[PDB]
Order: sequence, then structure tokens, then C-alpha cells
Amino acid sequence: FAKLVRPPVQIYGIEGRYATALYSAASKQNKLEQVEKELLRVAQILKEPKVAASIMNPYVKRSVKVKSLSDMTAKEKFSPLTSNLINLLAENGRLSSTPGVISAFSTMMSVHRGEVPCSVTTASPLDEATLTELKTVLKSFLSKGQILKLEVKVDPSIMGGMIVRIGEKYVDMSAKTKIQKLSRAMR
Amino acid sequence: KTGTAEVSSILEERILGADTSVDLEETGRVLSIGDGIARVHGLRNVQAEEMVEFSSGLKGMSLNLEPDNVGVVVFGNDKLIKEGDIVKRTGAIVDVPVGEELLGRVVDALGNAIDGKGPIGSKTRRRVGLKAPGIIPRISVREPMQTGIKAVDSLVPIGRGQRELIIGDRQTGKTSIAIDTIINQKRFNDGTDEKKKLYCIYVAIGQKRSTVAQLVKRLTDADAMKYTIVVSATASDAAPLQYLAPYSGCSMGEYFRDNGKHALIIYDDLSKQAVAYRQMSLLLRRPPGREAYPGDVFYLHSRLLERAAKMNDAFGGGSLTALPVIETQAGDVSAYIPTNVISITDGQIFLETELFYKGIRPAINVGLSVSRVGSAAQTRAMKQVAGTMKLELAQYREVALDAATQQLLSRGVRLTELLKQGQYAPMAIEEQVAVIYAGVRGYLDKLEPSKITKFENAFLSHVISQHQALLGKIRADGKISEETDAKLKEIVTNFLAGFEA
Amino acid sequence: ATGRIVAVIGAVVDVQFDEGLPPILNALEVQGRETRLVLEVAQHLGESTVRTIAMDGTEGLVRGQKVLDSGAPIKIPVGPETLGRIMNVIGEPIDERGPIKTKQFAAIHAEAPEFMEMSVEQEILVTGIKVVDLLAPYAKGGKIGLFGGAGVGKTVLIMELINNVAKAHGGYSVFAGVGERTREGNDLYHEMIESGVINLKDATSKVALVYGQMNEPPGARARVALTGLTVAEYFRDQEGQDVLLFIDNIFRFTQAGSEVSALLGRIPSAVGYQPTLATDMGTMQERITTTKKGSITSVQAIYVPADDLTDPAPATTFAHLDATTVLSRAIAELGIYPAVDPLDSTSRIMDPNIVGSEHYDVARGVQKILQDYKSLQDIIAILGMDELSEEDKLTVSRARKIQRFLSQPFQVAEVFTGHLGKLVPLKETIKGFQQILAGEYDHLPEQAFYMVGPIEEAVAKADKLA
Ligand SMILES: Nc1ncnc2c1ncn2[C@@H]1O[C@H](COP(=O)(O)OP(=O)(O)OP(=O)(O)O)[C@@H](O)[C@H]1O
Ligand SMILES: Nc1ncnc2c1ncn2[C@@H]1O[C@H](COP(=O)(O)OP(=O)(O)O)[C@@H](O)[C@H]1O
Ligand SMILES: [Mg+2]
Ligand SMILES: [Mg+2]
Repeated sequence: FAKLVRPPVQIYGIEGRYATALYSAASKQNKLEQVEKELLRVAQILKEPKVAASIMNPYVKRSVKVKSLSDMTAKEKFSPLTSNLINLLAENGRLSSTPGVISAFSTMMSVHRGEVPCSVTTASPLDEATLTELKTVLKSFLSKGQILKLEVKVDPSIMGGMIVRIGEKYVDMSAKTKIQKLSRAMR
Repeated sequence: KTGTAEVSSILEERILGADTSVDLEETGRVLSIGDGIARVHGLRNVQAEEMVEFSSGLKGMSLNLEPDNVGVVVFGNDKLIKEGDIVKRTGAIVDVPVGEELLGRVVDALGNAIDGKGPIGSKTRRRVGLKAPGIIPRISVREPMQTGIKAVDSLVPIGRGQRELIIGDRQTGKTSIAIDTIINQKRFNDGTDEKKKLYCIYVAIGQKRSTVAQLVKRLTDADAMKYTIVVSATASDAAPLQYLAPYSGCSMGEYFRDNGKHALIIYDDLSKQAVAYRQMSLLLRRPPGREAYPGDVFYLHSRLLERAAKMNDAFGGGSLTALPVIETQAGDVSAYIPTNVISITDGQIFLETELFYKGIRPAINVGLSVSRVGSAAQTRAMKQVAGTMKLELAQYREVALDAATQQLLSRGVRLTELLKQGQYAPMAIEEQVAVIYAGVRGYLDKLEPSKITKFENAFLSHVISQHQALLGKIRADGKISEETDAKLKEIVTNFLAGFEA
Repeated sequence: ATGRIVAVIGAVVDVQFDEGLPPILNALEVQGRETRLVLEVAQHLGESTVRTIAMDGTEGLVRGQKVLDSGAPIKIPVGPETLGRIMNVIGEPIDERGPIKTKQFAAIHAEAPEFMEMSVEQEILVTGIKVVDLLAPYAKGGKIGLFGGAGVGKTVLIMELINNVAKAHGGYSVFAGVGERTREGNDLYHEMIESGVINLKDATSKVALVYGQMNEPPGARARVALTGLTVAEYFRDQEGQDVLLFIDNIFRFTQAGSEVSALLGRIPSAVGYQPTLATDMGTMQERITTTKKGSITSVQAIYVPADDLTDPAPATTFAHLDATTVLSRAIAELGIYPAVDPLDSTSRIMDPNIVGSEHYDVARGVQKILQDYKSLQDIIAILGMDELSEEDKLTVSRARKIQRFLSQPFQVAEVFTGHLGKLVPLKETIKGFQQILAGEYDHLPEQAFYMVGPIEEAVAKADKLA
């Protein structure tokens, strides 16, 4: 066999085996951005009631579900290596798991420029000066030249503090400083 | 549901264009290896039970065809194989070299020499997975196959085409019956009557390698390696090489049977084959049964011992005799394997481990040894005398100062000591019929029991010399007439007057 | 409809069709072989795919071979023209005498007779053997078992029942060999020629033979007992005659279903058999019945593996029999042939109405003196004979002659010992067990009762050892 390039995330499952085998063929020949723009439009053209039907319907055949898809991917835009991918998903019966392969590929291609975003879950949204200060100290923490994305969630069960995660780091300044008052009891 | 060939090394061949410089019709790769079988991807024109060849030089059998892969049973060790190899398709069912030009060699189970005498020089190849002959071509046995042992040839007679078991515990004299059968054929293979010639095959399964080597000397010492083949898969060989050892051994005997010759094969032993088929079955995750055996152990030994048959006169007239060996654990003749083979073969021979300790050798249990179809095919000279000894060995067995008890307890011990025999001394047929004559006609009833092994070695050594031309009419005419037994009365009663007590 | 072979795993071939899915139990024909490979549809797996079971060796099958649907189940030639011939599993002549020429063809998988067709007649089939006349008598038109280990006499006995019952019969006979020695099947064909039962010049033959032996694949031993059954349904239904049906051995039908049940993808039940073990034996065994048109008298021969009568294969066939003859080896070691267990042999017609009030009373006195002897063997073995009573030195001294009087020299075993084969009538095996249970013969040794016919030869033997 030949060797294959390793993705920087390395997820597992029956959907990770198809997002890795495409990443080992599109990192070769330098086509990692052409497939991504194609894959974000094949997600749109599957979820139509003419086409979402008779792909999960088990009583058609294997071969005529290929021919109804071998011309659909040929006429509109595509003749890359990715036309073999839809041809291979329909042979193995794995055409149902096609949103699983696409959604895995975006995060596998995200990490080529992405940052595994944060989670600040404290309270109601605050003023602008508090937001820009955390966005300009977390930029000092990545040290990788990548413009970090972030999400904010509202959870009032934390009393007055906030929890912050950077990837897989998870600092903590929250109501667990009230649970640290067992030193008055357990001593 | 994850698929064997859903791995990324095979999806990449498909997702990067359907590649042209891979064959995928006569050659394939190896995906995994280590439990015996290998998972070969490709090879889309392979047959079932077709021998393939690895890149290391190992043969392998195509056992199990699937829509993704092929499962190849590997002959020999599986250290030499690596994931990512390339396996070639031979194009033929598993077959072995066979012919007249093998008499005198020591091969392994695949048909390669391991005696260091160069190639074999064969021209024909027969398969190992052929079927037995049907109901029409067979016929009942009629020619006798001599053994040279005084306990076997007169109490459980064998015939050319009859299966016969040899069953006993360890170190009871199992192999030493099978060796004296091969040395006894020296008198027939070196003669002019071609209709009585008989070849031999020995199959050694799971034995030690240093016990086969001390066996081929003993055959060469007695001029018995010029009509004998030996197949050998010893205890250090892999498990598929012990499973396919009796099939390649029987396919070399099927050549002589279909071409008018008579053969003989000794499997030694079929116990260690069934513990090798157990290993390949449980390593394929099959449901075990009694004693953790697979469900088709009966198919293993029936499809092998059904080939040993005798063809009719319109098919050539040859034969094939088998003599398998089963080892029991402490006299257990009610276990799973020694009952699957009693319900196949046409009789038994029992070797007791508690008569081998008392000094009776060969320790043949005369009560439990039977031979059904081979009783009608024996010499009328032997049937005229051994039909009487069958009666007195029965009357000795019920009585185990009274009247009608101390008469049979006297004769019944002189016939037990008459049936002892030294190692590697195969007697002829017409020399047996004089020694069994003196023990059943009532001549040695007066002697002491300890001085009767001395008596047989003195009477035979002289009548072979001074009455040699008068003994040949027993073997030539094949019977004891009214002139021979009146002549035989004077030979013994003149020798007892000269035999110093 | 044509299909492509997709997977070959042992003796189970997978086939994918493209149109026209054939229903279950249909036969298929493989294209491109020298001989005739015929399959048998067993499951539907979805995605237009069946799973078959092959009736011959599957050596040499390429993934992509073409297979042709026959459109119907396996049909064999049936009629009176199949008498005196030999047939294999799929009904081809294997006796090199030409093709079997009949007019109609019958499928293998037929359904059972209904509830309103069962006849309730009971009679007695007198054989001539002292043990099975007295303690477990045989009924005409009912099933008969023969249990035993490996080497006790399940075939020396079944070739004696052919010699006594089937030779003097007026009807037809069918032998079906399922998994036995092929040299034994040659001897049966070559003894019926000399005795005139099968004739090769004219059309007065009386027995057909069906054979699938031990060298056959597992798919061909699991379906040959249905073939020797379908031959004997024409001679009952469409002719109205009294047939005989000897099957030997019927355990190989059960064993060869477990060899193929692992390859079909099932969870296995107890000691290693298939899960559907008692569902498909009752489907086979409820086609051998005496209905309102004719009488099938089946004499089966069942194998007990490792001498264990609690194994699920010889312990689910006990609910399908009328008589029962359990052979044992521990009686056969002492030299008592046939080695029939007296206290384990049962019968259904043993009832004081049908066999009488005199047959029923002597037959229950024999099972009483042989059970009390069985409860003293734990004491005689330790404390010897001199520790019993005086009245209990008479139960022992009488049961040791009834045991030896249940021995008989058979007719087919003349070439074993050289003794003459003896036959007794039913009225004289009642008189022999009255003059022993009463005490008329308390002046004879036990060995004078050994291997004789009726009671008159016992006193003609004790004068020799005088
Ligand atoms: N007729 C005989 N007289 C004296 N000794 C004998 C005789 N036959 C065999 N023996 C002795 O028995 C020994 C073992 O015999 P043999 O090799 O046949 O046993 P075995 O059952 O083959 O052993 P295993 O099966 O465990 O290898 C031999 O060394 C031999 O000396
Ligand atoms: N009536 C009898 N007299 C002498 N020997 C017998 C008798 N019945 C059975 N036997 C012995 O029991 C054995 C039974 O073997 P057989 O009937 O051929 O096969 P199975 O193992 O199926 O019983 C035979 O070897 C035979 O020697
Ligand atoms: Mg040995
Ligand atoms: Mg039998």
C-alpha cells in the first residue's frame, strides 16, 4: 500500500473513515479548498423532497440509485475526484450518512485555520469594553497566528462568576468557590 | 456493521480515481494476518479451495470467499507474512505430486523432499479433495493381507480393502504393529508373482521429529525403504500442515488403487489431527460442541476413510487398505473421538495397558478385538487351525481342584504364551500354521509354562532346515490335506523326544 | 431469472438476483459445470439477495458465476418404475442401468396429513425375537425406534428385521440409507439380487433404495431422508398399499443440520446444536404416519452419541415413537446378544386388552424379578453372596437365567459364530417364561440357558455338561 497524510484532528467512526480518506487525497494535488466549496453545496442539493426520497427508501435497487446520482453529479458542476466519492457512498449503502461525512470535513478543514472556540457562560450580555478586552488577551494565548472565534451562552445558575474554556483548558471562577467551603466542615 | 475493507488504504484507491496500475483480478494484497488466516483484498477470479502463493514463498489455500475479501489458510508459519504483501493466483485446486517415482523418499505434507536427495521427478498431480467411489465400483474383499504377527493373523484377520482400527493408550505397542506390517511385505515385493505385490505409505502427524528419523533407519536396515513413502508433519509444524497431511497421504495411495496395484497406508495418528482441526476452528470463532470440538469432526474422518476401498474387476482390480491409530486417555473407549471412528472402521484391535505391564507382548485384548468383513478372506490353512484356537481362548475366559476347570486352565495358559512375539520378527504364513498346530492339537500339554518360549524357538529353527521342501506344499497348495497333517504328526512327536526338558 | 454468486462459505452459497426473487425451498441450477450442482433457497436477506444450501461440493466457484432458477422445488421420479433401482438425493440413477422412466413428478417438501385423516387402528407385528415379543411388542402401522451407542448392534438387528418381516410381506418396501458405510450399501444391493428381491430382467421387484452416505456434503445428508420418504408416499396415497420404511441412520439428519446452521448466522442453543432443533424434526417426522388410505410401518435406527441418553438429539425423538428398543453396551460386554435393556424398553400396545391377560401377566413378572436383582447389586459386590437371605438367594438364582434366556442366535450373524439362526413363535415365548418364574427348572445351571431358541433346547443342552 501507499502512505496517507494524517489529519490534524483524527476523529473516529464510520463517518471519520470517509472524512480522512478524502483528506488524504485532497491534500495531495492541492485541492483542499475546491472540495470544501463543492461539499457545502452538495448538502443543499440532497435535501429536496424529490431527492431526499428514494435514497433512504430501501426498495429501489443499488444500481438505479447510482445512475440517478451518477448523472446528477455530472451535469451541474462536478467532475473532480469528488464524483467518485458520491459514487462510492452509493455502492456501500452509506448514502444515509452523507451529512455526517460533510459535517466532519468542515471541522477537519477548520483546524487548518481554526482555533477550537471558547465558551463564556455567566449572565446577560455586557458592554463592549469587557468583550474587546477578553478578545485581546485570548489572542495573546493562542500564539499560532489564527483569528479566534468565540461563542457566548447565558446560564444564570452560576451565581456571580464565569467559566472560560480555551480549546481543552477550562479555567474556572464560579459558584464552586462556595462548594470549597467544606473546609469549614471536613477541615 | 463496519466492513473489513472500509479502511482508508482501500478507500484512497477508489477516491483518487479508479487506478489502472493495480491488477485486482489475479493478484491482491493482504489486509491483516496473525490468527492463522489472512484477509486478502482483491483476487476477484479465485476459485474455492484453490492454492495461492505468497511473496515469501508460502502456499495458501483459498478457504472462504466473501464480497469484500478472501480468507486464506496459511500453510507453515505466519511470521514471514506482513500486512501489505502481494499474493499470486496459481490457477489450480490444491494438489500433490504423485507417481511411481516417490518410492524411497521422505516428503513433507505439501510434496517437497526433506531428505536432501534432490527433486522427486513427478509427472502427474491428483487433487486432495476428491470423493470416494460410489456403490457400483466397489466389491467385497477376497484377498488376504498378511501381518506377520501371530495374534493378528489368526484371531482378527485383515483383508485387502478393509479398514481396521488400532486403539490403545500411550506406550502399549501401537506403532510396533504398524512397523512389522511394512517389513513383512519383503517376501512379496521381491518375487515374480506381480498379483501379490503391495506398497506402503506412512503418515506421521504430531510426532517428534527425532522418532521419524530413528524409524527410517529401521526400514533401511531391513531393506524396506525401496517400496515405502513417508509423509511427515511433526509436532513443530504448523496446524494446517497436520490437518492436510492424511489427505495428501491418501491421494498418493489412490494412484495405485485406480491402476491395478494394491496399497497400504498407516495414519499415525488421527487423534492429533482432530486437535489440530479444533485449533483452526476456534480461531475462526466457530461454536464448540462436546469437549470444545467443532460440529463437523465426523465429516473430517469419514470423508478421508471412505476412500479406502476395493474396486471391481472392470475397474482394474486394485485396492487400498487403511490402518488409523487412536490414542485413548486411561482406557476411555466411550469418549467423543474414539466413538466417531469405531462407527466408521470395519473392526477394532485393542491394546491393554495392564497386560503390557504384566509381560504379555503384544498386549492384544482378544475379547474386544473383532474384524467383521475380513474373516471370510483368509487362508484355508489358517482357518483350519485358528478356528479351533478361537474355541479354547473362549473357554479359558469363563473360568477366571474342581472338575472341568483345571483342564481348561491348563491349556488356556499354554495358548496365551504361544501368542507372544518378539519385536521386528515378522513370520511367514506357513510357519505360523505349524506353531499354532502344536498348541491346539494337544502336544505341548505336558510341558511347564515357563519353558514354552524356549520350545517355539527350537522347533521352528529346525523344521525350516530339514523339512524346508516339505513345508512349501502348505504355502503352494494353500491348505492342509490328509497327507500333510499325517506327515505333520511325525515332525512334532519326534522333536519332543529330542527336545531336552 | 438469472443470478450471480456473491459469496461461497463452505457448503453455503450466496446468490444475488436482479429480478424475480425466487421463493423459499426452490431449486436453482448453476451454469458452467461438468456435473449438476443444484442449490436450495433457504433465506431472504433483503437487498434482493437469497441464501442457499448446496447439494454437492462447491469446489471451483467463481464470484460472478451465473445461476438459473428452476421455478419449482426439487422433483424426483416417483412411481412403480422406481422399484428395484437406486436413487440419490436429487433422484438421478446411480446404478449405471439407464434413466428412470416415469410419468409424474413429486416435490420433496410436502405438508403433513391433517387431523381428520389419522387412523386409530392398533395391531401386533410378531417378529420372532424373544426380547421384543415379550417386553415391548411391535405394532403394525406405527413407528419403531432402535437406540444404541457405537458398536452394539443397531444394524445386525435391522438386517434381521428385514430378513423376518419384510421378506414374507405382501406389500412394498423402501430402504433409505442416511449416513452409513458405503461398503454396507453395496452389500445390501448384492444380497437382494441373490435372494430375488430385486430383479434385473423383469418387472417383479419389491424394494427401492435411496442413498446419501457419509462421504456426502452436509447439504446432501440433511435432505436425503425427505427423498426416501417422498418415494413411500406414492405407494401409500396414490396406490393404497401397505409399505415398509427402513431408515438408517436418522441421527445423521440431525447432525448435518448443525454443521450448516453455524454458516447461516445463528445463535447456537444447548450442547452445540441448532436452535431450530425440535421444530424441523417434528416437521419431518409427522409425514411418516398411517393415514386413512394406507399404512406406513417405519423402523428407524437412532444413534446415541457418547452413550448419553440425555443429549438433546436422542432425547427429542422419544416423543415421536410407539415402540422403543434401547440397546446398551454393558449388557453386550457379558455376551448377551441382542443387548436389549429389559427395564428401559417401552411399548404403547402393552395393555391388558389388546395383547391379552395372559401375555400381560407373564411380561410383568419378568420386569419384577429383574428389578429386585438390580437393587441388590450394591451389596453382592461388597459383602458377597453369603450375606443375603435364603429367599433372596432365589431371586438372584432365577434372574441370572432370565437374563441369559433373553439371548438368541440371530440369522444374519451366522458368519460371526457359526451357529444356526433360530426363530420362535409368540405362543412359545410365553411358555418359556412361565416354566422359569414358577420354578420348574431349578435343577439346571445358568449356562445351559445360553444362546438357544425355545425352552426345549435348554434341557437338551444341560445333558451335555453332565
Ligand atoms: N512385541 C514386543 N516385545 C517387547 N517389547 C515391545 C514389543 N512391542 C513393543 N515393545 C516395546 O514398547 C515400546 C514402545 O512401543 P511403541 O513405540 O509402539 O509405543 P507407542 O504406543 O507407539 O508410544 P507413543 O504412541 O507414545 O509414541 C518400545 O520401546 C518397545 O521396546
Ligand atoms: N447377534 C450377534 N451375534 C454376534 N455379534 C453381534 C450380534 N449383534 C451384534 N454383534 C456385534 O456388534 C457389532 C455391531 O456393529 P454393527 O451392527 O455393524 O454397527 P453398529 O455400530 O451400528 O451397531 C458387530 O461388530 C457385531 O460383531
Ligand atoms: Mg508411537
Ligand atoms: Mg451400523
